[PDB]
Amino acid sequence: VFSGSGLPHKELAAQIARQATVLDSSDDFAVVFAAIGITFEEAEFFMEDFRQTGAIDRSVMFMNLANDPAIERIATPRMALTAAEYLAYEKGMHVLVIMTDMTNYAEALREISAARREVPGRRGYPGYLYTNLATLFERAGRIRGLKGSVTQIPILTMPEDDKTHPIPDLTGYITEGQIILTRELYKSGIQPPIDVLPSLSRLKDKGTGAGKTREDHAATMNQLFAAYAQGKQAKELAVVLGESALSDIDKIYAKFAERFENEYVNQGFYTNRTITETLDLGWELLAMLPRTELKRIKDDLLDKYLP
Amino acid sequence: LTMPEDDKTHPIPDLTGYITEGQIILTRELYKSGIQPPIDVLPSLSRLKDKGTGAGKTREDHAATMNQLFAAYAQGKQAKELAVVLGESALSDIDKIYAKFAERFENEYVNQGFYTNRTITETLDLGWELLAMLPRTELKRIKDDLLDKYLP
Amino acid sequence: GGDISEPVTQNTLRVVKVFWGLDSSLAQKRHFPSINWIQSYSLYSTEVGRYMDQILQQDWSDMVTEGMRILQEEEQLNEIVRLVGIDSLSDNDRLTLEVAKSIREDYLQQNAFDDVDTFTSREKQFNMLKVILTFGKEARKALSLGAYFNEIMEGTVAVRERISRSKYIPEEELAKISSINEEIKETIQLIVS
Amino acid sequence: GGDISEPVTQNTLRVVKVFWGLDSSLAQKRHFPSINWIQSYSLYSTEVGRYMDQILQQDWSDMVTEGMRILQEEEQLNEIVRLVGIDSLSDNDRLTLEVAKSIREDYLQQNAFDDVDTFTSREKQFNMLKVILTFGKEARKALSLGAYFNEIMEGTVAVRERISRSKYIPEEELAKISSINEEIKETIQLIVS
Amino acid sequence: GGDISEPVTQNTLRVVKVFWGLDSSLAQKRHFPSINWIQSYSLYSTEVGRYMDQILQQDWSDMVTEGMRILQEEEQLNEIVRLVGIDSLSDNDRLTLEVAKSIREDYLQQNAFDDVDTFTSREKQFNMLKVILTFGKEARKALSLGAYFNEIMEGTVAVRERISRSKYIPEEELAKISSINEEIKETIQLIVS
Amino acid sequence: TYKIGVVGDKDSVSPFRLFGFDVQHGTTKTEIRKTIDEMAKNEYGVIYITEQCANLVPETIERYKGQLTPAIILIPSHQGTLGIGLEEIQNSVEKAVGQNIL
Amino acid sequence: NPTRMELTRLKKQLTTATRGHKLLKDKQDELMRQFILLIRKNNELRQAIEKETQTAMKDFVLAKSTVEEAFIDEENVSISVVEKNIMSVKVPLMNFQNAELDRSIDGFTQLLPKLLKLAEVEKTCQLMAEEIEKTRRRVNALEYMTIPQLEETIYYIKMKLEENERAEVTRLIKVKNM
Repeated sequence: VFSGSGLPHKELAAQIARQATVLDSSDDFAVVFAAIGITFEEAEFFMEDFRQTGAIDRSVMFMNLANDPAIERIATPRMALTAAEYLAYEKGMHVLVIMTDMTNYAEALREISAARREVPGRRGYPGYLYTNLATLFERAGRIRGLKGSVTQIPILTMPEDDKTHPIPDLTGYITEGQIILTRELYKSGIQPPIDVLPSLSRLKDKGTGAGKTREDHAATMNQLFAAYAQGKQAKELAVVLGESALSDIDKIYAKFAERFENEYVNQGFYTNRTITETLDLGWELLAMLPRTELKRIKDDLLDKYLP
Repeated sequence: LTMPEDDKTHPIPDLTGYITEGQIILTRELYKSGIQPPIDVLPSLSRLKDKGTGAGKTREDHAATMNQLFAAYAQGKQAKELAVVLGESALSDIDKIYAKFAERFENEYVNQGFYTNRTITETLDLGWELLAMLPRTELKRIKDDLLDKYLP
Repeated sequence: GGDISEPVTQNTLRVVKVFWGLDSSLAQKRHFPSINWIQSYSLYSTEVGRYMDQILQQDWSDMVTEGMRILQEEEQLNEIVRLVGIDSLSDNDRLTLEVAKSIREDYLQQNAFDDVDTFTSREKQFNMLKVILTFGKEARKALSLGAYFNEIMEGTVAVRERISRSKYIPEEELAKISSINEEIKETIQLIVS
Repeated sequence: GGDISEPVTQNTLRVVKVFWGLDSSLAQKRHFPSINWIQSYSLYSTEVGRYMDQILQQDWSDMVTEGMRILQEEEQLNEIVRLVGIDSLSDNDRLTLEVAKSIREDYLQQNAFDDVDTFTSREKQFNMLKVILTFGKEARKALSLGAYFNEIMEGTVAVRERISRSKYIPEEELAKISSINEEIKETIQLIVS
Repeated sequence: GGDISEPVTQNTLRVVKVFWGLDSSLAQKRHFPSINWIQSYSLYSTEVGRYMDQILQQDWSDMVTEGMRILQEEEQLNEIVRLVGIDSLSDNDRLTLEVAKSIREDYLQQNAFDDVDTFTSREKQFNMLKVILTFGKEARKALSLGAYFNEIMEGTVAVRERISRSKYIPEEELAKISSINEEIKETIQLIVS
Repeated sequence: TYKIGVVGDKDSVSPFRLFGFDVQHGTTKTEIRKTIDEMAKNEYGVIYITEQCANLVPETIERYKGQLTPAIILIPSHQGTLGIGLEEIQNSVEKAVGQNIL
Repeated sequence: NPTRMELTRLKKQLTTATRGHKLLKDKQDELMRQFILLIRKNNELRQAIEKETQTAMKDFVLAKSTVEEAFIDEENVSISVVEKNIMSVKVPLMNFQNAELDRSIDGFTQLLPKLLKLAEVEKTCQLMAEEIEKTRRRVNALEYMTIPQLEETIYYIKMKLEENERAEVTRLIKVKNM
């Protein structure tokens, strides 16, 4: 999750931590939560919420505070992933590892690096930052012949909201997708403030479709994303050349994108939507679009799900 | 001190401003225009000026006219810039005065000469002659207890 | 890379009194000598000014200061025009730019390989600068009498050429420069008709 | 820098929850204490809000949230004013302007050298914020009940000034502040007529 | 950060003759392959151009040059559209945007996960590009005949669209692609009347 | 004090010469071509033209629109306007305001 | 170019461009609001004169109908244009300086004063519209092209500068070790 300072990525973290689940599995799922260089109050937020919702009963928490030694900070995700792989590959569990803040991790590494008189790389960070991050993120995955898996969600704040900064940039070269939070959506009260346009998941196809989710997962996704793009670009046209520069068909995409944000993306940090609920809501938003423009979705799916 | 490359962020002017109580700043822009001494009052600061002013040290209108002159000079430069970006026509009749003010503020008030010694009386009464350009309306940062007494 | 921030230039400027800053932009504009008149300085200007005033029995210091003031005002005008355009400039500021253009092209720029332009005497410098400022001042007064900027330029095509080719006037015929002052005043007031 | 993008400020804001941005601009408008209410924040606001509602038996968190909203809208409305003019805007928005004005002057502004104003207790704070907001939408339904914005103002000249001086009312005679609330409703009721 | 000024990229571009610059903005806009056609280059283009012209016995290098010219002209026009709006563009320049759009959307874009689109033979490549370019030429000569952009555009919805799926036309059934050339020409004709 | 020119039907715009309006004619774009250039280059102040003739050559009204003089003004015929004159006004609004103010 | 001297220079251009963007945008705003009024005036001024002129021409046709018309085969009018200002724009000011047959020719004189007013108002509306678009262009040219250029040309320089400071200090540490 690529966030920024003041952005509710801790709320989103806790929300994922307690809502995350595998369907058709009982007591084989676990969350390993790693907190890196965060304040006392921010740690108490996580710890209390965990045991308040009972999420502690399926979780293992490695909590590292901001006033802790920098070496203990860089050691924390390694402690977490070790316990994570143990539960996964030696006990057969589906483990979800959530780590934050990775920006704090990198800074700790930068502090140690300077302490060892090491040569400063790009923007002051170690030349080995990529590799060091890789030894962490690559600990995720699955092994042939083994029940269980390690799934990682590293959480970081992009300094100056700069995606080209070493920490998000090198993370992006390593991880497969990215979930991006923007201040535009956060200032609009969208919870969570996820911008789906710059966000991506590279492997999504391996976790969607009939038998995993409903059969309309792929089509509606392409459909919603393509439509929300037009709506967003209809809105950015209405602000530049006025509302009279918009055709009638672009009336609709504009209103679509607004409903998409306030109803679909904005769900609240305490609303657990099942995938079937999600997909169902997806069709409802497509319903406000003329059927003749839904060219990503074939007729077989339109005739079955479109209301 | 001489700021290298005329850069205020340079270590020498940067660290000195930390220790000293304010700073007087000379700009090339004023120098090139014949303003001497080329003191730019806007980035200039005296952090202890409030201690050496007022009745019994200077006249009671010191701290008052200082604030007003500082304000009007900033509004004057903004006005002068307006007449270039938008043009002559966009200027209000109050804007043209503020422009004319800053022009006189530079060439008569700041530009005194390196061998002209002004008593603070002459300086303060000069600053009032310049405020006389502005309508009494504009001088809102001074009391009119003070204004009716010294305004030309 | 022309980066004067470097120690050699920096240490040098601490002990020298005259700084002739050369500029790539001028050099690539064939503005020679490529001296940056906004960055350049001379700590001798005041004293030389007194000397010149005495030798010429003219208010020379005023002219140099005015010359530099105009060149500075052009710099302060350009930095706005660069990003808002030419459109909203009042007649007074365009006159300023035209005078500053004359100072640049007719006075500052000087061909070293020319036979006449390679050297300019002290008295030829005074006349050339007098002529340029005279045009500005006399066209300034015209503007104050209801005359338009473009009317002035339209009617001063001939007399402004004499100013442009003033640098190529031989050292024995300097009268062909002093006379320009009369034509400038003569032509300008005829435009007010 | 004078601007807070500095490392020590950024590292500070990393481990602290409260930021009071002192504004040199506000102090020039004689707005004391010169704390910029747009750039300032407190991550304790919500938790303190619960504590307040619990110990005051009041909807204090709602009033603060509303109070801030008025101040937020004022910044967007002031923008629309200098661009179009005060005469050309909605009565509702100009009511918001006068309520924001009230929160700024009658509540936010505070003299440290006045015997009564230098401290405002938790109880007094509630009462002072109440009457300011109470004026707000009492006035608003007048508007929604077919009354005109202007008229409300001369009707409330007496009570607005009584709100303006809530800060100067001693702790013991506190009810003198809450009794303004009833005066407001009755006044507006008579203005609706 | 995508900054190709870095040593490895610059050291590689010193010795290799082909630069496929991948773009992030194209990736977000679902434009695959996300190869920046403006920045990317191939120093084999001239030699391959001759190899193509000889093996195909057609003016292929002329086709590639024109298509690429249209694309760069598009980037120049988009600057202007960003400043003055698309409405101001002449019907010839508006046509250029549509021809380029077709080049981007119907030719440059290619889905690696489509059983037909994942690979495109050399002759199929030729037939596709010829069709797209043919539309531009037939339209541009129609404009000179007094035809408007809006009528030509709105009266070619069927056939421009046919070009859009030509990428999904099986390698065996190539005729279905080259047959569009005649359809375009005759569809344009009925618009000219 | 410079001249006024007229373009439109002779059943329409003929009585304008009773004032001393230079009143000339055309049908296709190519005769309105020159009538307007004839009058524009002759330093005329206003040019009235019927929308039936001006429809032929939208080329023209727009070239000369940003200029002070002449003032090309769309007038009607016996049966009236196509509507060009009102949407030229209407289109001006939607791009300078971004909203219709009518 | 990544010098310290150009950073400080560009930094001030950013402020100048920012303020210039402001002013041009408030100007564009005020231009259209003035345009708002004038274009509404132009609109119903045209709608009126369009009906009056057309009706005048139709009555003439009836008069022309009975004539062959060899009969209608059968004053030095002209306007003085003085240049006004509406805000920034130059604006023209223009003023003029058988029985049922002449009922229709008395039927073409009424149009003249309202026709000239239309020419004056409509042209004004056109000239204002052009000034808006010229201003719009510069607002856009500054907001989309000029300012973002400055904004991370600055950002690039500041990071190049800090890149080299950190490079030089790492050099000097090695030189002290040797």
